[PDB]
Amino acid sequence: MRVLGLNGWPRDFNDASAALLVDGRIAAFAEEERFTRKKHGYNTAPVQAAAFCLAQAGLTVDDLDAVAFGWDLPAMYRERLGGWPHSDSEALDILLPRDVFPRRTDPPLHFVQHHLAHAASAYYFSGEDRGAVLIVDGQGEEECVTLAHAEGGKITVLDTVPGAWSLGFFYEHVSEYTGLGGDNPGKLMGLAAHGTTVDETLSAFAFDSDGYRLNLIDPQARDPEDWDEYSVTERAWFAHLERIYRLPPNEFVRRYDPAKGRVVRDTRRDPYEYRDLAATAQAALERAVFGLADSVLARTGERTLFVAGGVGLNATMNGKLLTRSTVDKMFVPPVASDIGVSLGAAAAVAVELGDRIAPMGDTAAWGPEFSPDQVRAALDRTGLAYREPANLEREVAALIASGKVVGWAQGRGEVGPRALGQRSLLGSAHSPTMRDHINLRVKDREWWRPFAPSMLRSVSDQVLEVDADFPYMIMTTKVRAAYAERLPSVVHEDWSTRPQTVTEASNPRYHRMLTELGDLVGDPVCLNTSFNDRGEPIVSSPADALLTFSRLPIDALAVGPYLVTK
Ligand SMILES: NC(=O)OP(=O)(O)OC[C@H]1O[C@@H](n2cnc3c(N)ncnc32)[C@H](O)[C@@H]1O
Ligand SMILES: [Fe+2]
Repeated sequence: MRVLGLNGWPRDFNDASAALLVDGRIAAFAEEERFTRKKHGYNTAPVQAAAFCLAQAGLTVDDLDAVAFGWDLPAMYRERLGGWPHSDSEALDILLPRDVFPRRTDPPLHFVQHHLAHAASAYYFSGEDRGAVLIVDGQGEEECVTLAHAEGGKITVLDTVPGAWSLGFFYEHVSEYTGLGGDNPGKLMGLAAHGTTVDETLSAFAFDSDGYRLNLIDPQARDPEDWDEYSVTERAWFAHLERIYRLPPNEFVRRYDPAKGRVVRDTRRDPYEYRDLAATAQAALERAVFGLADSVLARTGERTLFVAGGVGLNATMNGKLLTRSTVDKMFVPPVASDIGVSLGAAAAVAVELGDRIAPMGDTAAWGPEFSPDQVRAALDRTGLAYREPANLEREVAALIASGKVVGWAQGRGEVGPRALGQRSLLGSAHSPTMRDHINLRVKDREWWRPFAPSMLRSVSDQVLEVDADFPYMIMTTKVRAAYAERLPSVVHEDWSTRPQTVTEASNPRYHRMLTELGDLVGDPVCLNTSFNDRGEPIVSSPADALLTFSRLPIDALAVGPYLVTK
């Protein structure tokens, strides 16, 4: 079957994306933000991403067996907004506007329960037969947590937790409270490493062997003037934090900056001042989730754990789940957040139609790619001089080994918030100055934010304490003693790291580069950070890459077979 999965809607939505499954294989998958260049894909149908998906696979909407949306939108409208006003045809016109998606007739339209979509994005793509399912996000239509059993190609829900008790919303609110912003929870995770925890309950949570209770909020609380509990939980958490924490909310400041010639947004206080709150929030999240995970594993009799929902992006937490006595194996897809419910919805429907879903297979490279002619057009367009090295991978390795920072835009764009060797900025893993250089000089981002490494899978048994694939940088682990001091820009003082392991099959070019690098500096390991300007999405097109390259003080750009230098 050919099934197009979608997320994103014009009204109060984020993380628009589209994924196309053909006979159980991912033909194409991308996030709207990569095309619009507007981060988070807010308040939009995934128009560009779905257009890309069909173009990639050489299909039109008339070739689809089904279209799937990763929320029960009709139920949300009916229960929260006073009615669902759209026929399937009218809904399709919104999701897939006819001016971009000409169609003779309407494909079958399927709405999939949000947490089922999240669950399908983990289970069906994991390459594992069965396991316990833990979904933790902000909120679906109603619930913020789902515990389920994945087995026999089926997903059976065991229990849920109502939205008012959301761990996702909690974490967003803390992030907003600290001035990092609710839209940047990844930053809160990074800040947390710098703080100390005193009381992980925050005088709000109570923990037990199956999870948590939130005494702060009535679990059945429901906003009568909305379709999720975000505002209600925001009001509760902000009042509580101000009452118990020594610092009041950080505030955003909008002022005209003469040097930039525009009004810029800043924070009133340095968010670093809130590092203890960050640490404490991370600790509460971890403890809550440890209990939920232990509980679903025990109830299902499984030792393989699937995690999805946006809280599953918390690599620090994931690392600590992996080492628990109750967990033998773990799979978290790169698209654990809402961006993955397009894929998840497509999978649930495809499975229902009798297809067998193939494993993701250690790669997230499903977005657009560009031929040498296409890259050349973007280059020629700008009039910059460039080279076509006989051995580009060897040359890039040499640049990295010397301490230079290299833009790397190769093959199909990776999907999800982390660069994985398709759209990356690369630097030395071995350099004790590279971290400060990239934060302060290249990206001009917070000094306290860490970096993480890519390495050959073929060496990771020697480098990391665990011999397993870590394809997505979604899970922390620790290095072995021989590597405790060798890799200062990407390994913390406590030996922890957030790796990508790279197989030759997953990414021949990046694998070959890392191999060359290893010949130069002993270890086929590099620093791998997102290729973007601050606050902007990862670059997608050759023109995107050249633009950001032009803006940042980096040494070179390897784009397709071409090398541009500053
Ligand atoms: N349905 C719905 O609400 O969106 P979704 O499934 O994409 O999950 C979003 C949630 O992920 C949380 N989140 C994102 N990254 C996170 C991180 N690194 N650590 C903790 N929570 C995180 C964040 O706090 C937010 O509440
Ligand atoms: Fe979600």
